[PDB]
Amino acid sequence: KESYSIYVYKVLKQVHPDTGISSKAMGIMNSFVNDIFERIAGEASRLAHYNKRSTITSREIQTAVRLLLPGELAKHAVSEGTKAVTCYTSA
Amino acid sequence: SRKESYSIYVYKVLKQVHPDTGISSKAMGIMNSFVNDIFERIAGEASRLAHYNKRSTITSREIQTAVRLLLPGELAKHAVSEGTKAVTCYTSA
Amino acid sequence: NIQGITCPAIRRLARRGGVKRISGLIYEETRGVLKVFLENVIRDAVTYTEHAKRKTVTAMDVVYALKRQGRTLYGFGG
Amino acid sequence: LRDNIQGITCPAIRRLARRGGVKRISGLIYEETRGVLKVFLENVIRDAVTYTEHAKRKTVTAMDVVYALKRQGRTLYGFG
Amino acid sequence: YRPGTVALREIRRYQKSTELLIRKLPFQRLVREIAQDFKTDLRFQSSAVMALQEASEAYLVGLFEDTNLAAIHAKRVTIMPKDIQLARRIRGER
Amino acid sequence: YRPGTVALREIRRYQKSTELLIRKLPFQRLVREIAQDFKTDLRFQSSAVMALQEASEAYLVGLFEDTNLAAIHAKRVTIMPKDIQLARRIRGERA
Amino acid sequence: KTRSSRAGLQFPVGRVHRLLRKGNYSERVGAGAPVYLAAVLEYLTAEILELAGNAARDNKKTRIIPRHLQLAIRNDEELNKLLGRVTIAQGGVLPNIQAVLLPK
Amino acid sequence: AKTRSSRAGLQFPVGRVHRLLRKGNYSERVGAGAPVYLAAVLEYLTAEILELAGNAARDNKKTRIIPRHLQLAIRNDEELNKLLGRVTIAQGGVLPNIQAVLLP
DNA sequence: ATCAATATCCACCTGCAGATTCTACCAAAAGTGTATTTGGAAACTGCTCCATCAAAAGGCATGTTCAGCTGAATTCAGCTGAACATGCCTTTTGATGGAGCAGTTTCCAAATACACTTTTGGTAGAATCTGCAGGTGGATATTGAT
DNA sequence: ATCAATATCCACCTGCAGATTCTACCAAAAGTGTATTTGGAAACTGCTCCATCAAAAGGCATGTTCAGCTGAATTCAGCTGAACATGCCTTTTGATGGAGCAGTTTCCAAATACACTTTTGGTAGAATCTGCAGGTGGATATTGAT
Repeated sequence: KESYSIYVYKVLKQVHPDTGISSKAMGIMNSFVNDIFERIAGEASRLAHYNKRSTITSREIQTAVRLLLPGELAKHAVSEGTKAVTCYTSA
Repeated sequence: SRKESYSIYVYKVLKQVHPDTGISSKAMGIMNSFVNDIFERIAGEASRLAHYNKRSTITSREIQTAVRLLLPGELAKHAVSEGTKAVTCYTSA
Repeated sequence: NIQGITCPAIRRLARRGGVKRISGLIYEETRGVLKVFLENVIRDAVTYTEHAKRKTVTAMDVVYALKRQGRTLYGFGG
Repeated sequence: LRDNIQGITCPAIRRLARRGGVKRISGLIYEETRGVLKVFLENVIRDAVTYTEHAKRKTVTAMDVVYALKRQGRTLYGFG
Repeated sequence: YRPGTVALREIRRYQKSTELLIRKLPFQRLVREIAQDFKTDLRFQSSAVMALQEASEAYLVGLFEDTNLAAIHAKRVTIMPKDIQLARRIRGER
Repeated sequence: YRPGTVALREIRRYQKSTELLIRKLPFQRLVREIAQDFKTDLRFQSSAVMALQEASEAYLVGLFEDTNLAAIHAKRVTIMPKDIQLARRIRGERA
Repeated sequence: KTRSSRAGLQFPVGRVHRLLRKGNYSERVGAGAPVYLAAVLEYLTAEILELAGNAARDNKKTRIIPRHLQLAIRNDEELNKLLGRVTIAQGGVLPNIQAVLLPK
Repeated sequence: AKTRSSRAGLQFPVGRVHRLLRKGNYSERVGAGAPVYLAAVLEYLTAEILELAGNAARDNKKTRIIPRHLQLAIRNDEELNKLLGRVTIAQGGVLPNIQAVLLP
């Protein structure tokens, strides 16, 4: 029965607190988060499968993300990826 | 390292359709990454179909729908033909 | 019913498409073409449908087919 | 290694184009084609090499080139 | 107004807008009609007919964009079937 | 022979054939050079360099097929940079 | 005590980790994977949303609508290259009239 | 003591296919029917190419099929060509065709 | 309309490098028998989905009038193809060193597998607000004429 | 170039309807905590496979030459598509009704998963076989100027 809509709204209220979002637009955002989800994850799975490991680690998601996001988006994506894994390792 | 391949089968099939004829090495290679590419197309689509219709088991029914999705026209028809007749001639113990 | 697609609505399309001057024979081409496009989406959709044993073709079915044709579409599902 | 792109000769290009069914070829075609060829390689290899150094290898394999090529949707049979 | 300029002011009239430009109904029946050649007794979510519309039109604005380039390329300003058929073989539909 | 016909039996000379048409070496040197901008000390399987050859050539023959069509479309017979630039924007390579 | 807040995200590391094994992408998922993935989706999400709200707000209004999304994706070189084969329904196209079609 | 390929009269491996199916993670459970059907569809398609290929081999003078013969066989069958529409066949060359306009 | 000036075939041969077949394990199907999910198979909500009606509206179909633009044909200049002699560097064949892929063992650091223990996220009302639809009014922006 | 008349917008205003946001609940996930398992990381090392190098040979790139034929630019006429204004009709819409079917539950029969123990099928070279690459030489079309 679920969606990501809640989260997209949290993040929205970080980058533009005074700003809101149409419904049809939130819909656009949701099938987006799922498209990217699916893309990264699939690529991770191929990487597991090619390099014969039955476990997907943050490392796969990383290589996947450098494969799929173009230019500087991959750079920053990889950044906040590893930053969240490090600040997670701590607690 | 066991280098697994379909080469035995592709040659069997070859000697069904052209008993007098053989095949290059590079040609056989072409044949293999072809069988794997088609394998992947079919299987993946079958699996998405699984996930879509919320079933955690892939049956022949998916391999079929997947095949009608990927093969164009009369190739899908005959592929579905010999898919179905091979499963039926399989059910008979 | 394909002729339900009017010449002013085609020319509205092409206008959004940034076209300034449009031949006459464009219209029956565009009709041919649109017909083809639909035929392929729909065929795949309806296939997704009667795989689910349904007699109603859902939006999400149309979404999936569109993703297979590589014409991915946001705002109805994925 | 420096500026080896010009090793891609105007007669070998014109062989490509001949296979490509071309009859008459401009002059400025050649470094346009060079631009394009370099771009193409840059993309395949960028991915390839990435597949390599995911595998913690210093040798870039054929299969890596295969995989990038599959990702670019330019699938390739016969090394795969 | 001179032949050429209502066109241009159409171009920017419809480009700032996100309206579907085929009428909802005739479209709907074309959808249903084509469908009817693949399965019978078929019933459509209203939203599916909608998504099919957004898709088909979006696609058509795209094809008109390319076809526009084929014409501009070929000395001209006026799009013709040779233009659409080029865009469709170069795009690799045909 | 009048300009036009060596072109034509070149076209069919090279269409009936499956040889790579860029020389193996200068090619290999380009590959190696470009790669070295992404990672260094990189070593290539000979077959990888081979696949890269087969691919990029197939891609270029194709782009020439399309470009040939763009010129033919535009009054012409002779392929030019604007043609490749079209084929690539329509193909949506650089859009 | 949830692990999203434990990694300082606002996307769900849990729901993501779940979706990950329950998709069959392999048989086993590193504990890092869902964290990282959760992050990359949160970053990308914010990048679109920001360019979007900027567009909305430049275009008169307090909230983002499909037009604002399509504007935001098609003006950023990179986001547009990521979403190159995606149709944003209800989004319209960007303004572009070839130089040649222009008057005098 | 009876094989599953021979149990369906295939000569592609039903067992080995069933394996590849579970060891890919396309899902967590693979019906006993599935690999049979798939094994067949792959044998069929294989036979269709090999057929057009060997035909291409003999009018192209030769006793065994080579990449040129495969590429001919596929680019001449409408359907096969469209299945393999985005696949490059190494050492296969191009199909012969010269635009009408370029001719004397 | 024809030859000559060329280039291409097609047939005809041979020793080889490359399939093809043969052999010998070895790892992978296949067989058996409990041990479970799972996805139908019925039985039924609650929902969208049709199908009308009926206005009223605007969006389309038509026809006229004509400007501008598409094509055809010309002309010319330059530029690309054909041709060839020059000599270069890519290619082949074999040897040499060794780098870094692979394969195996060893065995924890890491993930799984439950059963509760907490808390989150979704649905459906409850409580504001952002646009929309509509309206002059001011310049914009074209347009043809002195 | 400006001139003034058209037609087109855009800005600034505005009350309110339809959404969007906000809140209040609990079934349902996600987190805890424990006890097992297991992959893949660590650590040698066996050996392909890659990188050089050399050397001899031609196979191709270069540079040049030079003329034809093709691209680019203009000319121009006819005709096609834009523009505009009309009269009508097809779509839109706004609930309302009837009901076909998605969507949920509740079980279990049938299907599939395990876990080893058997029983081959398939791989890796080794032992054979034989199309085919390369080479030749007049036959067989193409091509081109008078």
